[PDB]
Amino acid sequence: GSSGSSGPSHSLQAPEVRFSKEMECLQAMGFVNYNANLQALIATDGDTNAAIYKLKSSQGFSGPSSG
Repeated sequence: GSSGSSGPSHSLQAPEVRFSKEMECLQAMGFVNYNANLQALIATDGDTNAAIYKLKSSQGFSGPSSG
């Protein structure tokens, strides 16, 4: 809808909004799974590393990449 633009957080704000900067970083990596990342984030209270560690762990159609 509106690219960027976001004021301060008064109280009780969206999750993805809070961990947005992350959701974006995740995507870059390839973690498009939003509904997942989002939850994962909330599960890590805003933590990419963990978020990743968790996501990665999860083995249910995401993106098989090894080497």
